Amino acid sequence: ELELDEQQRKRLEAFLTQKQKVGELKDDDFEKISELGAGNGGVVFKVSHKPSGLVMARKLIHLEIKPAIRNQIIRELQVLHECNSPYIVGFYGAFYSDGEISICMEHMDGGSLDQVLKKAGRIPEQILGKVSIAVIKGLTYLREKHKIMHRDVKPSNILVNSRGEIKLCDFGVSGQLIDSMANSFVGTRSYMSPERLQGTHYSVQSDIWSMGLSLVEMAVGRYPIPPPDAKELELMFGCPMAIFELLDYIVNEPPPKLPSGVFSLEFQDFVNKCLIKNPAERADLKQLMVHAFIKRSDAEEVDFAGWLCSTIGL
Ligand SMILES: Nc1ncnc2c1ncn2[C@@H]1O[C@H](COP(=O)(O)OP(=O)(O)O)[C@@H](O)[C@H]1O
Ligand SMILES: N#CC(=C(/N)Sc1ccccc1N)/C(C#N)=C(\N)Sc1ccccc1N
Ligand SMILES: [Ca+2]
Ligand SMILES: [Mg+2]
Ligand code: NA
Repeated sequence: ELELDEQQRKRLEAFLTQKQKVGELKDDDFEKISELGAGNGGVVFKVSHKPSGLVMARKLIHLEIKPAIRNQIIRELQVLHECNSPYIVGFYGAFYSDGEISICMEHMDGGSLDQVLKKAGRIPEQILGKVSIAVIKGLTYLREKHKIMHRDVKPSNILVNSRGEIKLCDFGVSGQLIDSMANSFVGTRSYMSPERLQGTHYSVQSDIWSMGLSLVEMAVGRYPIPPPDAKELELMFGCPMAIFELLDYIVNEPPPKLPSGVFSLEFQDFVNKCLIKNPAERADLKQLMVHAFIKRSDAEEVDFAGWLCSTIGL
């Protein structure tokens, strides 16, 4: 099902054509336009590649490591030059300079779903149907073409654009980067699967759980753990916990679920199959792709771009 349609193929070709015109990426060739956001890993800027005139997203990872480590990081990232999917954020290149790695990617003018959610309050089921399709296909592509899993699915890692595209970013492609990064830390574990938090199972199944959790959060307008109360429910639809406590809850308590009545049973069943604690009982990518919720959503003519622009005010 990784077949690309006409419009998708055209967009990929255009991206590659533009990329080919870009030569070696150099620090001084960039002009900052604005700060897109930050993380405990690095900051992200909307920049302009002066020579090509191309607009890009530049992620700066401040690391005073040896000129050796950074070189291994840059090398491992080179693999993204062949990663071309309508569901994965475009890659321009990477380089080091002034004590910090730079990662240049396709700029997504709609921002991340975490940002979109803040403005929306909550995202409509039909809109989440398109998001689900994109995420599954993105995970499928990474697994198939690059034989890897995302490892960090969450709202802030799902980007969208005025073109109506939905793409994944920040997948674990460079083991060294993950290592160098996973040495320090500061990257939420709140969307990690119970098996990963227990150190038992670690596969694509883990990414499916994270997606299911992200879907619930987006549907109800709040991180769903722990579960809301009748009060919240009636408030949300009319109709604190320290990090370490949260992680234990996830591992020990029953998974979150969507409230009844407000969402179709197909959507509820879909997230339920994603949120089964036992990674073996939890649905897999092939099963999700043919799930009734996905089949229905795929056949729905949803103007995602329109809804998005109206919601964030583009
Ligand atoms: N390619 C991009 N286009 C537009 N915005 C982006 C892009 N990449 C990242 N961002 C924004 O920059 C923010 C910071 O990214 P990041 O450093 O990975 O911290 P986070 O854990 O929130 O993802 C993201 O939350 C997202 O809103
Ligand atoms: N490699 C890598 C990236 C990571 N965030 S590493 C990671 C992943 C999952 C869980 C833990 C860790 N530590 C990353 C960065 N920075 C990128 N893939 S850059 C990138 C490259 C092409 C398109 C979009 C993006 N964000
Ligand atoms: Ca410089
Ligand atoms: Mg991110
Ligand atoms: Na600089």
